[PDB]
Amino acid sequence: GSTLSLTTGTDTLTGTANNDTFVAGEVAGAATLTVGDTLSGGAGTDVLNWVQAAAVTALPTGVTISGIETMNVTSGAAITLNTSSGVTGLTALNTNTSGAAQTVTAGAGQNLTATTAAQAANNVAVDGGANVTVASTGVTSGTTTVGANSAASGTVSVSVANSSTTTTGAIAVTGGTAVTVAQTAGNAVNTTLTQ
Amino acid sequence: GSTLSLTTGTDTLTGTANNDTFVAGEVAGAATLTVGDTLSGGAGTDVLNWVQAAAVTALPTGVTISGIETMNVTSGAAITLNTSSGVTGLTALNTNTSGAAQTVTAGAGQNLTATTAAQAANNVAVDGGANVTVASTGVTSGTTTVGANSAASGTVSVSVANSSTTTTGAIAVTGGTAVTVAQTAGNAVNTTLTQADVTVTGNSSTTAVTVTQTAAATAGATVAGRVNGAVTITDSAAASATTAGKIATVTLGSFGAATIDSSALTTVNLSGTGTSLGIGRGALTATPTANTLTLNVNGLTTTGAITDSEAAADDGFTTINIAGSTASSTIASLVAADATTLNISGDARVTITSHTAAALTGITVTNSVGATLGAELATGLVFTGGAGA
Ligand SMILES: [Ca+2]
Ligand SMILES: [Ca+2]
Ligand SMILES: [Ca+2]
Ligand SMILES: [Ca+2]
Ligand SMILES: [Ca+2]
Ligand SMILES: [Ca+2]
Ligand SMILES: [Ca+2]
Ligand SMILES: [Ca+2]
Ligand SMILES: [Ca+2]
Repeated sequence: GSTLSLTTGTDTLTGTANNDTFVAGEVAGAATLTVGDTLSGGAGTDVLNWVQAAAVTALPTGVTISGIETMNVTSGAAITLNTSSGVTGLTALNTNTSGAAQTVTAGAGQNLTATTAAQAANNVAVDGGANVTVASTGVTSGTTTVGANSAASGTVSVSVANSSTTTTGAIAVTGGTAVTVAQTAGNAVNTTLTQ
Repeated sequence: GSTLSLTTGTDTLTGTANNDTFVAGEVAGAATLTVGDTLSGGAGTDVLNWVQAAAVTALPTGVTISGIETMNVTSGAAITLNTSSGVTGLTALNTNTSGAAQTVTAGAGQNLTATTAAQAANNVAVDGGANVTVASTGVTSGTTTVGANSAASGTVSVSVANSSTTTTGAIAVTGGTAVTVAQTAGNAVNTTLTQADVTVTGNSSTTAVTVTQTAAATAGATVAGRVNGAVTITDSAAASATTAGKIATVTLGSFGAATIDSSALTTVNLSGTGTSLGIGRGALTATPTANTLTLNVNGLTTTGAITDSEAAADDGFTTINIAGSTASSTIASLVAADATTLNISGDARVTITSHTAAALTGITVTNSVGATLGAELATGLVFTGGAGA
């Protein structure tokens, strides 16, 4: 397929009906998913990569994603987004933090995956979606919390890793066809972590 | 292959599966390795050249380099990077400063090379990697320090040059299959530079250590003055009662107050201008069976004593062999209190100005040019010459 780049402006981008990928990176450290951006996919090998130093805050005004199957969202700070509207045709949403919070809500029909490195005292909270997956490492105080506002259509699969001696903060799930929460503890040889 | 240029944006670059090269320069003095950049190589002739006026700091958010074998990093200021993650497939990391610090950590499987010009008071520190190489010039105050946090899989090879009169700052290595630290001194004709104190501490892979320096000299009208740095070599199992010990050979090329401590030590290679060597063996409680020090000399001259520190209160070497080679050597004092046989062999004169080896039962020169012993032999002690004076 072809590879299409968003700008700091208003973009009107239309895919090839093929293996095409949409890049919503930075320009001078300025975000490229911006007001009025409208994206359109075609055939079913479509990816949107949204990467920003700045915290993801919501979908910006007038933005519509359509016909794009996979959405990857990566931030140098927190993510807060809802994708139950504006977005249509999306089978897979993947959101990625390293060292800040996450607060994500997906539309049913969309498989959410919230990967978080060095979670520390930050809190992950996710809602809705079809199959959800939480993958959290370096955890500490941080709560993990799923379906508190809206359950998943399919399966929940949390997993949480902690290296700290300070104890692993809550995990709560509500709803889903089947639930798995998999904790680990990786603390040092003369310490006690309570899970 | 094909040649691909990074921009001040988010780049998605994919190689030919061939000899392709990736350029990560500057645009308006703005970096081109930036947030979200993803690079992909293919086949095994892949190079990434990252060049920046600004200090290298860390890999930027969302960056993933993959399928790229060689990474070259050059900065107008300091480098700090860790490459044990984010980068995958990387066989070679080369980092380049001129006049600022370096603080680099490579993943095992990656050959690190940290070249630094005009090091001055800046400190190089490197860790991990497979084979590491440090190449530092214009040195002064700067410490050089390897494997303080993580040892190399393969060989360490430091080398350090100084032109200053201010003295060469520490050098420390920890770990590696074999270690070499090569100092030089290039100071002016009426000055004295005193060289760097070296410490090597083996991990349990360290078979050999080499520590070369520039020869000492007295500051003259047309003689560049040099004093030598202390060297301290230590094996892992130096303090252990039971663990083997791995450092077998040590090579010196000039030295100040030198120490070795290894229960696996058999050979010492000496060379140039020395102050003192103190040989200790590991504090193993077991009574040692192989007790042969081979001591190959070549152009060696000593202020003071080669001592067997272990012999005094513990189990030293029973037989010492000295093989003089290609140039005259002079050992001011040889102190070996558990020594029994002494065989001087080889190719060029060995002179021992004074030995202190009370338990000697025989001395046997087999050397071509000859051997000279300035100390009066024990009335009980047999001596046998060979050809040569
Ligand atoms: Ca398409
Ligand atoms: Ca835009
Ligand atoms: Ca599509
Ligand atoms: Ca870029
Ligand atoms: Ca290639
Ligand atoms: Ca490659
Ligand atoms: Ca000892
Ligand atoms: Ca002993
Ligand atoms: Ca003794």
